[PDB]
Amino acid sequence: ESADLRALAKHLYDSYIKSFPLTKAKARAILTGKTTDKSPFVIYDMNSLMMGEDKKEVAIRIFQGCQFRSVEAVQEITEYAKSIPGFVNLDLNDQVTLLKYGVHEIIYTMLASLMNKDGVLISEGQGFMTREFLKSLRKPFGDFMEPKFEFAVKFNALELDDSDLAIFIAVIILSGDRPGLLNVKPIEDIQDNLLQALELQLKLNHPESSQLFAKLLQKMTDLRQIVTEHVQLLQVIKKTETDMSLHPLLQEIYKDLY
Amino acid sequence: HKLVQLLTTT
Ligand SMILES: CCO[C@@H](Cc1ccc2c(ccn2Cc2nc(-c3ccccc3Cl)oc2C)c1)C(=O)O
Repeated sequence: ESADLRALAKHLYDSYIKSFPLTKAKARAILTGKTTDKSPFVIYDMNSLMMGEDKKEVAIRIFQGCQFRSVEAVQEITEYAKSIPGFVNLDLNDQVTLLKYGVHEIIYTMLASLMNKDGVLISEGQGFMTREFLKSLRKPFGDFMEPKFEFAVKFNALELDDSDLAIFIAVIILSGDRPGLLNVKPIEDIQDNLLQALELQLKLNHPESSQLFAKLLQKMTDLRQIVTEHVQLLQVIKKTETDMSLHPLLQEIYKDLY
Repeated sequence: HKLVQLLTTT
């Protein structure tokens, strides 16, 4: 029923605020300069990166840096998933599976919140790394971020806000089709309810946005391709770029993924 | 394993 769906929506938004210190609302305030605090330092080149590195080749340092933020974000997304009603009651192996396949799809979703067509906010929004600088990195590191920018620009054109994203994220995590799930049904049941809540949310929050719900569901599938490309890039690096490892948590997520 | 720790933490 409607009231329950709105209370679900609100519960998810509150959880999202409690789990993610840097929201899309805050990010956009920063990117548009409608905030009181200092403009972020721009990293647009090598020595610009040097000065910011305050506040081992360049491409590796960036890639190592990404990992620390990635594992921090994994921790945030896990804490959020544990606030989705029904989730902690699932068989624990299924929670692991849900998390393993879902986590980077969520990372890239939320990273779009910190992106515009010119670059990405880093270190809690205090830095801005241009898309051009990241594209400048040597093969194969310069190919990492570009598909995410391409997704983010189109994703951001939907103009979802944090309240929309909280449900969107929950729907993705509760995907009944992840490989190797033990008990698909109780996952689909929870997801069905979250989808109902999302449909109602988009209708009330964006009454005039044509086929928004259908557009959103499509993006969920587009995210898998983004993760696919990232993973194949990591496999290249594993095979051919050997002096620098992957954080143990990330190795665990990626091991036997698909 | 590390995922289990994160998941069951309170
Ligand atoms: C190569 C690691 O890729 C991550 C995914 C990933 C990629 C990029 C990510 C994040 C989180 C923020 N970003 C954007 C980003 N954050 C940084 C960064 C963050 C902190 C310090 C220095 C840097 Cl260079 O660089 C970049 C491009 C996570 C993984 O596979 O787990």
